[PDB]
Amino acid sequence: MCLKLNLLDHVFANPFMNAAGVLCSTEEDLRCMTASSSGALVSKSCTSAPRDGNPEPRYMAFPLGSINSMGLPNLGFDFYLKYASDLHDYSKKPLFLSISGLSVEENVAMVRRLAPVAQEKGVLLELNLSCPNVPGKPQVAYDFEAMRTYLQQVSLAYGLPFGVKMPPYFDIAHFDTAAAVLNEFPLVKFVTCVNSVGNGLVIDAESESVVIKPKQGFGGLGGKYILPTALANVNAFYRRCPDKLVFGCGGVYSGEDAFLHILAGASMVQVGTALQEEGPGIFTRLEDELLEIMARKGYRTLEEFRGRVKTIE
Amino acid sequence: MCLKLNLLDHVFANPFMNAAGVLCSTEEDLRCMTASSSGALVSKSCTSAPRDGNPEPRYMAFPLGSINSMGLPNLGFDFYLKYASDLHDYSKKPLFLSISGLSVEENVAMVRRLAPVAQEKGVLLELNLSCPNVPGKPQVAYDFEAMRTYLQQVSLAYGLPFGVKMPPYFDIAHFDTAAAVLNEFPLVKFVTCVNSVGNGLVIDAESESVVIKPKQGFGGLGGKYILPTALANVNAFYRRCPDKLVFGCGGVYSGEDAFLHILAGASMVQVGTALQEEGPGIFTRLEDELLEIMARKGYRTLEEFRGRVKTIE
Ligand SMILES: Cc1cc2nc3c(=O)[nH]c(=O)nc-3n(C[C@H](O)[C@H](O)[C@H](O)COP(=O)(O)O)c2cc1C
Ligand SMILES: Cc1cc2nc3c(=O)[nH]c(=O)nc-3n(C[C@H](O)[C@H](O)[C@H](O)COP(=O)(O)O)c2cc1C
Ligand SMILES: *C(/C=C/c1ccco1)=C1C(=O)NC(=O)NC1=O
Ligand SMILES: *C(/C=C/c1ccco1)=C1C(=O)NC(=O)NC1=O
Ligand SMILES: C[As](C)(=O)[O-]
Ligand SMILES: C[As](C)(=O)[O-]
Repeated sequence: MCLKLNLLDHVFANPFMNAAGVLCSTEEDLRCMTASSSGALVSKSCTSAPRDGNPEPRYMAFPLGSINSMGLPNLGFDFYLKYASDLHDYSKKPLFLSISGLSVEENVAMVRRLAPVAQEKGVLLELNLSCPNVPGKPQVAYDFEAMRTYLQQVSLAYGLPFGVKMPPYFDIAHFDTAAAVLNEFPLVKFVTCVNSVGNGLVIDAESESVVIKPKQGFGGLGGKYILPTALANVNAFYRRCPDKLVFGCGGVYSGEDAFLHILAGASMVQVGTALQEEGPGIFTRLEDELLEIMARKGYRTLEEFRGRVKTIE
Repeated sequence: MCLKLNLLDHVFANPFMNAAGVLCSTEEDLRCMTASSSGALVSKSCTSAPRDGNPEPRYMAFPLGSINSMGLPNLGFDFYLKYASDLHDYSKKPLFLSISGLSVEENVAMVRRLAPVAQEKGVLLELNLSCPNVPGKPQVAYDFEAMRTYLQQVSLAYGLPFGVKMPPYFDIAHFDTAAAVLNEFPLVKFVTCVNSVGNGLVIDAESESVVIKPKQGFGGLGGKYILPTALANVNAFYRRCPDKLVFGCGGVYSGEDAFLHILAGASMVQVGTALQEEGPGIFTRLEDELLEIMARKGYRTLEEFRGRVKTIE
C-alpha cells in the first residue's frame, strides 16, 4: 500500500511533515528534513530581520512532552526566502514557509516579497498567528479583531492561497468565532491546529526550580500532554470549515496518534516534540505504523477515514 | 514536621481536599470525604434546582488522565445548604460549598440564602466561574466583563469572604487581565486554579469513536495531561494576587505533585481525577509522600517553601 495526497495543487508521498520550529532553522536542518521520508517540510517561523531568540535553556523534554520558550530565533526572512527560491529541491517534496512578524505591517512586508517566489516555485505560506513566547506580543489569534486585521491585510498583499497556524482553543464559543473569522477569507486554504499549549510551567522537584530561563519558566507545551487538545481543535475546525483543509499538529508519537488526527479531520499531520526527541528517522516509523493500522482495519486510502470519527448515539 | 494550615479563620490538618465534583455529590459521598484523611472537602457545584446532568457515558479515565462532560448533575442547592446547615460535622474538617448558577441572577439568589449559614456555621463559598460543559453557556471567566459583573453582584449579595474556581488560561495578557479583575474584589479571598482544561477530545483508535456521549465527545481534561497548565496558573495568580490565597487543582497524583503545587504558591491542594480513580485512601498516601519529601529537604512546615519556586538568573 502507499498513499497519495493531492492537496493545494501539490502531490505528497505521505501526510507527514515536521512541525514549524523543529528541525528546520538552518540550511543543514532543511536539507535533513528534505532527505528524510517525510511527505513535506516547513521552515522555522521568521521575522523580517534575523534574531537570536530568548536566553538558554529554552527547550526541555520529558516523558510526557516538552516545554519551550524559544522566542525569536531565526535566520531572518531573507534566508528562508532564498532557501525557497534557490536551494530547495522541489522534486523531492513540497515546502511550506512559516512567517511570524511582530505586527501586521511586518507580515505584509514579507508576504509581498514571498508572492513572486510562491508564483514561480510553489512554496506554500503558513502564517503563524499563535506564538506564545514573545513578551508583550500575545497570541494574535486570541484577539479576534486583530486576527481579522492580519488576515485582511495579508490576503490583500499576498493574493495567493495560504494557511494559518492556530493556537488551541478551549471554549465552544471561541471555536465558533475563530472559525467564522477564518471563513471570511477564501485565500485561507488550510488551518494548522495546533501550536503549543501556551504558558505552561514545569517545575523540577529536586532543584525546586523552573526548567527554562525566559519568562520566569513559562513556555508552550507540546507532546503527550496536548494530544486531546489537538484532536479537539482539528475536529472543531474540520466541522466548521468545510471549504478548507485542516492540518493536525500536537501529540503525534506513533502511527496510531496520526490515525487519530486523520480520523478527527487532518489532511497533513505535523510532528514537533516527538521529532525533536527521536530525529528524522521517526518518519519511516510513523508511515510503517500508519500503514499497518490501515491494513488491519481494511482501509486502502486516507480518504476512507479522514474526518470519520464516530460520535455516540 | 507539620502539614497544618491556618487560613480563612479555619484550621486544616493538612492541605489536601477533593476537587469539586469528585466524591461529593450525595450525602454518602460527603460523609465518606469527611471520614477520610483529607484536610477539607468541597461539595459538588450546584444549581438552584436539582438536575440530572448529561447522558452516559460522561466521564472516562486513562493512564494520562480523564475527560468529562458531566454537565448539570447535582441534588440542587437546597440539599447542599441543608448539608452545610444540619448534617456536616465541622469538628472533623472545614467544608466548602461550590455553586454554579446559570446566570448571575441564579448565583445571586443562592448566595443570599447561603450567607446566614456561612455566618453561623463557617461553611466557605467556592464560586464556580469555569464549567466547560454547558452548551450555550461558555466559561464565564473567559469573558472578563461577565466575570466582573458576576463578582460585583455576588460580592454585594453575599457580603462575606468567598473564593472563585478559575478556568485555566494560556496567554500572559489573560493572566494579567484576570488577576486585575479579581483584585477589584476584596471579598475574593482565595482563587482555585484550575478547573478542567476545556473541550478536549479523546478518540479510541480501535472503535474509531469518541469515548463520552455529550457534545460530540468534547469534554474537560484532568489528570496528568494538565499538571504543567495547573502549575502555571497557580503561580501566575500567586504572583499577581499577593493579597489573596491560591488553591491548586490539577494533575495531583502524588506528594511530589502536591509539593510542586505548593512551591508554585498553593495553600490548599485539590485532587480530582486521581481521587476519582483511586478513592479516598489517596489522602493518606499523599500526606505520607509529601512528609517524605519535606523530611529529605529539611522542611518543617508548608510555609517554608510555599511560593518559593526558583527562576533561572
Ligand atoms: C523547539 C520548538 C520550536 C517551535 N517553534 C515554532 C515556530 O517557529 N513556529 C510555529 O508555528 N510553531 C513552533 N513550535 C510549535 C510546534 O510547531 C507545534 O505546534 C507544537 O510543538 C505542538 O506539536 P507537538 O505536540 O508535536 O510538539 C515550536 C515547537 C518546539 C517544540
Ligand atoms: C467527574 C468530574 C466532575 C467535576 N465536576 C466539577 C464541578 O462540579 N465543579 C467544579 O468546580 N469542577 C468540577 N470538576 C473539575 C475538577 O474540580 C478539577 O478542577 C479538574 O478535574 C482538574 O483536577 P484534576 O487534574 O485533579 O482532575 C469536575 C471534574 C471531574 C473529573
Ligand atoms: C514563537 C514563534 C517565534 C518566532 C520567532 C521568529 C518568528 O516566530 C513560537 C511558536 O510559534 N510556538 C512555539 O511553541 N514556540 C515558539 O517560540
Ligand atoms: C460543570 C459544572 C457543572 C455544574 C453542575 C451544577 C452546577 O454546575 C463542570 C465543571 O465545572 N468542571 C468540570 O470538569 N466538569 C463540569 O461538567
Ligand atoms: C533546531 As536545530 C538548528 O538546533 O536542529
Ligand atoms: C540510539 As536510538 C534510542 O536513536 O535507537
